[PDB]
Amino acid sequence: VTEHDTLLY
Amino acid sequence: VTEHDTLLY
Amino acid sequence: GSHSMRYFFTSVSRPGRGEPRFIAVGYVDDTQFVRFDSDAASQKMEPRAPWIEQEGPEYWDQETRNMKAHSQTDRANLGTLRGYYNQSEDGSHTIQIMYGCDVGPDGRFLRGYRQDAYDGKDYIALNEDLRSWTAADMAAQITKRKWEAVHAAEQRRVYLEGRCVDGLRRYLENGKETLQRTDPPKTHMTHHPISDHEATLRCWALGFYPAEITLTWQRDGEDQTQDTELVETRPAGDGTFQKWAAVVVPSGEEQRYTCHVQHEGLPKPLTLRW
Amino acid sequence: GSHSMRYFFTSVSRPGRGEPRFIAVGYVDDTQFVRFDSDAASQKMEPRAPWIEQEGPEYWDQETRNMKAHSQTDRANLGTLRGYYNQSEDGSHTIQIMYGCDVGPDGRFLRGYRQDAYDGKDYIALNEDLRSWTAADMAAQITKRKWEAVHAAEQRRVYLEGRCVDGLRRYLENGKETLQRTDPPKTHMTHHPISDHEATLRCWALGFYPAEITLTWQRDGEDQTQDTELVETRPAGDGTFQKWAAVVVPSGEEQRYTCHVQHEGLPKPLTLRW
Amino acid sequence: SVSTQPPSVSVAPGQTARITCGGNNIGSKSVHWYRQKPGQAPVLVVYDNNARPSGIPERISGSNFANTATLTISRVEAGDEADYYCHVWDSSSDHVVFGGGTKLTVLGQPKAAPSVTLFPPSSEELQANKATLVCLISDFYPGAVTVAWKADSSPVKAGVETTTPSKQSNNKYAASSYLSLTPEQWKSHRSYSCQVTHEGSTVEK
Amino acid sequence: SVSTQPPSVSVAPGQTARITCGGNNIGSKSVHWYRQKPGQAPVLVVYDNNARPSGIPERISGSNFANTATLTISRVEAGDEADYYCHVWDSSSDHVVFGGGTKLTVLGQPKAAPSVTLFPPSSEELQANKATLVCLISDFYPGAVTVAWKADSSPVKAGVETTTPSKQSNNKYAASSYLSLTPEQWKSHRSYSCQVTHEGSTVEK
Amino acid sequence: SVSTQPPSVSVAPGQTARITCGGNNIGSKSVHWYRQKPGQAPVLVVYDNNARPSGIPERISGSNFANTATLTISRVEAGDEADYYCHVWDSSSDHVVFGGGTKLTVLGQPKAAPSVTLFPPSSEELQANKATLVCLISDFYPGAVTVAWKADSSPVKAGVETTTPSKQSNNKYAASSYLSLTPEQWKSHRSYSCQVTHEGSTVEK
Amino acid sequence: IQRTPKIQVYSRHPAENGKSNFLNCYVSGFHPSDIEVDLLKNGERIEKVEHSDLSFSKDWSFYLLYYTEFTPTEKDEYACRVNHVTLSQPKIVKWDRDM
Amino acid sequence: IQRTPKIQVYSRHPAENGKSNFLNCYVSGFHPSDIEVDLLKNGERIEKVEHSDLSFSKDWSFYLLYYTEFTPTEKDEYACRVNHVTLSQPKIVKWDRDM
Amino acid sequence: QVQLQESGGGVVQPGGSLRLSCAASGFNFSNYGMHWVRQTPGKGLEWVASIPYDGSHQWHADSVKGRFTISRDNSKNTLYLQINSLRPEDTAMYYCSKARISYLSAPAWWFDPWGQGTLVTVSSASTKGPSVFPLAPSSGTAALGCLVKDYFPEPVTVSWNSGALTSGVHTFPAVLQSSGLYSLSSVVTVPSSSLGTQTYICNVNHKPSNTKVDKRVEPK
Repeated sequence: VTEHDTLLY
Repeated sequence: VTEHDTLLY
Repeated sequence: GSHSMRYFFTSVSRPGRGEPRFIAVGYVDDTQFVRFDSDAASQKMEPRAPWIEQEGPEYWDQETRNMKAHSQTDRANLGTLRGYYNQSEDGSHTIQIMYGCDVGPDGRFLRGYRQDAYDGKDYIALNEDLRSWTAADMAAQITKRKWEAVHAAEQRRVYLEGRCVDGLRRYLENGKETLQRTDPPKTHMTHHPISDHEATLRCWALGFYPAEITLTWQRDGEDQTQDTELVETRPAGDGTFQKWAAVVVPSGEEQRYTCHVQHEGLPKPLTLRW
Repeated sequence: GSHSMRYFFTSVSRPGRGEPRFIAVGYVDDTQFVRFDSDAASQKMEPRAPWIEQEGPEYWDQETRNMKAHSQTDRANLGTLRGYYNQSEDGSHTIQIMYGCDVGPDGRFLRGYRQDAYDGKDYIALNEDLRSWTAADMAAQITKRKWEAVHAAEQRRVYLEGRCVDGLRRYLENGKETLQRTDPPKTHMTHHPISDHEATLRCWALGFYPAEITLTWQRDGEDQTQDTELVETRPAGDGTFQKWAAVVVPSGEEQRYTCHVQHEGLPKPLTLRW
Repeated sequence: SVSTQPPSVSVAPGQTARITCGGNNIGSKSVHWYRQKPGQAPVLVVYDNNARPSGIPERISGSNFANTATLTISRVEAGDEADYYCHVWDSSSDHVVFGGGTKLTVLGQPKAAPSVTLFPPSSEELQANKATLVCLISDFYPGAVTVAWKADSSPVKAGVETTTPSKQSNNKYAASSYLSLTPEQWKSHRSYSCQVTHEGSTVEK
Repeated sequence: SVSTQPPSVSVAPGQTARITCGGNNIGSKSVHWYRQKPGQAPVLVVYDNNARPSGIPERISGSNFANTATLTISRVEAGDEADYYCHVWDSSSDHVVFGGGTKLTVLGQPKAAPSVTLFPPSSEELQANKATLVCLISDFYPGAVTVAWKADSSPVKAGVETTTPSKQSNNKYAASSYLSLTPEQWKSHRSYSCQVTHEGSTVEK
Repeated sequence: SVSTQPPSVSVAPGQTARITCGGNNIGSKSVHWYRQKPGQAPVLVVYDNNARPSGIPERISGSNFANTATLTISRVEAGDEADYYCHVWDSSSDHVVFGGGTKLTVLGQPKAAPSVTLFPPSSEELQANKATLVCLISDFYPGAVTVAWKADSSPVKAGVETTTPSKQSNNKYAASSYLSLTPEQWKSHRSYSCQVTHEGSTVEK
Repeated sequence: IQRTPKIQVYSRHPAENGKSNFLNCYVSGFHPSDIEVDLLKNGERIEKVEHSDLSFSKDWSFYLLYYTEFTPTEKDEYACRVNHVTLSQPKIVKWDRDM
Repeated sequence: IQRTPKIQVYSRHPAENGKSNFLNCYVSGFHPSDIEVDLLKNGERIEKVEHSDLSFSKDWSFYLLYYTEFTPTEKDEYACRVNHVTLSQPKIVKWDRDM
Repeated sequence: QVQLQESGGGVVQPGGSLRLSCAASGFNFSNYGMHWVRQTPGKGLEWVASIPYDGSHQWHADSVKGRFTISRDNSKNTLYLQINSLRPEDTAMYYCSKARISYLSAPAWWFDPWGQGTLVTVSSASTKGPSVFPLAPSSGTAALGCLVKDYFPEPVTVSWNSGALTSGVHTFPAVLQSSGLYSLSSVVTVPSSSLGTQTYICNVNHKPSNTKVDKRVEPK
């Protein structure tokens, strides 16, 4: 199961 | 009357 | 019927220069009333209608800031998109936003709008709901979910259904003479022989407002979308519009072709014949 | 022993092209089960194991969105890092992310993971604690404190210890036949004479799963890390793996060299001799 | 800190059940769901709005948007009969907030209104300086009833005790409601009535 | 959830009136203002701090900064006499919060302090086992008075009723305030006092 | 708005003292510390979690993380004996929140448990229709005691007064606790008891 | 991506020789915004020429109107020259009395 | 920084002439990701070739597997050609029957 | 495999103090938060208190604040709940549950798994015989019964004609009245006719007080 949302650098 | 503030992409 | 207000913002990045060239124009229905130009020495939102400078300095001052600021954001945005698309600084790219609102015959709210475009292509746009965004390409989604975080969906709705409509209402009443007019088209027909066997029957309609107009050629009462030519409606430069529709005709049959003109400020549809 | 789930994300910025190529691959232990390719015509999370499409369309639908979105960010991130490092748009740069979780024999939570790397070099990564980040270089620090602001520490942990682990558990039971297998290596030895005084004793191990394997040559019962050669484990293309270890031998001493094989599947270690 | 669930939901076997958990901006909170069968501990069935744990079957799905989180059970089995509680964390309260709970009944019988039997205080108890009105509720299905007391068309609050419903022999449910009065209050008013409500309709005596 | 307005503001015609709506961090909330003339519904006059609707004249302007939103009416007309309520939404309260209301008076008269006439309980009423002190307040302008009762230098809570001011014949305002006592309490204390306050000044009896 | 400090902290001279200020997410508030010696005003010694003012020595350092702000004084001198209050601003309360205060004692004596002497109401006081239990607490160090009254193994709320500890001649502390009873209540129960607590240990009579 | 301009040249009023009219050149449907427009009195560049403010249509293609006061004769023939990025050499559209 | 690929050429099962086997070329440990891999039937390009999905190792160096069904003979001798940015000339590693 | 074991509950008296303990196995207890959630019988779940991984702070619901104190012993893998000044309101079952996510500084995410729990019931307990009053029939269907008031503890057992009547027999659950004494009724329907016919004696038996009551019911 892939992560819900992601982080920007 | 133009919009109060604006959105960044 | 209805009425409408639309603002058009364009920012073109000047390679080698900081401040891109910025042009903002405001319309009600089909009457422009405000202008802001980056390259103008004015540096202030100027009037472009007769009925708009009755608004005091409270209005022009806020309107200048409102798009001084709208220009500021586009400066940063032109750079942000330069990263989203892996683009070099030597280019010139355009950002176009258009937002506005539509009122009904009783001042009611009908429809809101906001659409953004990068280099003539759709980028992001606000849906009919006024609750949702639709992103054209990939990049616009990374902007979309950014706006979804800040409830940009809602906050457009509070402009469109709040201050936008109260302006369009206040404008339609302050310039009630200019804006609520209807102007029937002044029509005439033209006959130009091309060969010894064919000609062209051109159907003119000058001096009309609003620009909505319906020209139809008909042979024997049958619609003729074939040998028909229709130029897009042109502004006459004095707030009225012109449009002509022509048809190629075999000689001796002009009394068979009928041009039909439909306009809002026209009581019954027109019929023209040679 | 334990089990593991890993997703591998790679985004390589294509110069002159707005959207970079994106490749996401999902493994359990050493069995791949999902793939997503930007240049694939699917544009949808495809299945790549036999036991995953018993999950309904509600799963594939959300799983696609999940890494469409992960892709969007890398696009935006590829530009952000282009700025952190003073790099031109005509280059090609890679962002590699890997996150996943480890469960124990009783479905327990054991370890979480998330590591990010820019151009094959370490960038930012999540410590064991799951509460701390460690930034490799300068640039990663300006990102590190940005994530510390939003409690990215916590929310990674809530994926790793929640849906990640609940996924790995549900996969290990749905594909209980495939995933809990073990396959002892099918072994054999090779003799290639090289000189009139030396040869090469090669020690093969085909058809085994998982990929963990230990080949060691020994002279007279003494470890031989000297004239030993060990190729990295190769996949046979059918979910099983191969690995061989060779050694240079003085002629007439093959009965002195002993090859020892350790695998998870095998009850006790192997020994091969000529 | 206010999250409200319906008290009971009845659904036909194999249908789709739907339990709501309404709350002011509950969509911006992380809602969880626990299933508790009688006598055993609560079991996590849905966490963070929509995620299912490993053991939970895919029939059970979560949802949470706007001002209502929703637990949905597709293809209801008989073994889905239990109480269901939602779970949020009120950031601005330092309180984890459970919902009221929903008693899901998957009916095997048809639905029967309750038999209400009201007894006046006995003379033996009257001469014992007490008064107790015995309202007996039996032969209803599903097992969810509410009792209100009226002393001359006026509500009665304290002095009322009521049992928790329990299964009868014929698997209908039954419960009792007692009203402790002084012998004066039984004589003060001209009539007493026990009002039992079951599936929207009320039965009175 | 507490947003407070002044009770009344008096201004000369054509001057500039100014109504405040003070509140903790109301500068960060979206303030609205409604104008309610007697007998009619509220009418929106300023929304979102400073915006004017279509029909609202440019004389009416809004303001909201720091801890005080301010409604400003330039060139006050006689028709601007009404009640004004401010409107916020307390995000952390689930409550729309109206202000106390301000009666803007655009004075045509000068300002007159109130005439207070206080009556003790009549002998006929005393033999009916009741006591009522009648305080009559008349001939003040603007129409804003506050009544306090003092029984032997001590404030009086219950037993106090007070009318809403209304226009007299001469367009000044008048109202009445009654203090119901038991005949015992009227004899308990040595003196009773009716305190009427009007525009900072107080008149007593 | 709930931030809790220990009541007193005792530390050996030259050692390191440590005062905590626990609170729900007090680590996300900006904690300050004021030191108040008897009879004078508070003096800021640590503000914004860790910063020291100009005059404050580097021995005193602050700390604030998660749910516990901590004031730490290394190499304690005798002049560090004072009360210490932590200071936050509850954003979601519109209230500045001081801690309970901690009496830091740098002991010169050893520690002595209190001597409790309890007197029943004298016949002279009982014959005045009053009853007062006099609990006298003396010869303890550091100066921190808490008193509980038990009327027949049952807690006693009202009628209890207790002094603030004060230095004796020998620099130990002392305080007194009175229980006002009616002569009926004094005879109603069979025994009354004074419970004094000092340093975890309790002494009773 | 780029779009090439549509050009219409016309008079504001039905043209009559010797009566003051206005010469309009209306360029539309073009992209990007950088455009060059001149009006021509017998191959000569007309100086007293203004234009509208840059607005755009539904497909985001811009449109401008360049206008000049002019008194037409029968031999005087006017035209409009438009250079663009989509134009290698400037197009010229001469004013017809009935187009 | 760049890393150059390690290349192994092998069959899926121990090869026996005339029975359908599968030819694997497994390139690993390279960086960046742009890599070209072909299988060679006597220097000729085998067309029906698929590959694995781009995954990477602990040190972020990528690895790929290209495979095709093939029936080995004794005269047919195969090899794998790999061009890379770290490779000035495309490497070829020939398939050995016992490596 | 994660296991939670509550204990220490039982029957207490008001004012007293009580200590609950939860024995944990199947995870590094030193890294997770723990929670107490109580449930009054026949009612919903209610959050009590919770404590982070180290015991730094202590989260309290307001209804039990000041009276309860929750602690943990990481060297013993045990969660404790201290109840001071017990009240009738604390009568409930007390579940112990483990915050799923690690190192949480506050109890915000979901609690899984839950222990089977312990039961805390407080009362002014003392055994009592039940007073039995006849629920006489009204002067179709006819019903009558017995009212078994104010006994303690559970249970009473009612039979009719020494168990010789089963048709129409129906016993109801006992209420726990606000006094701490239970109260149960038990009736039997018979044909509207034939009320005159037979003796009607309910035989209540309360073993806790060793009381037996046989009461005959008759109309009017």
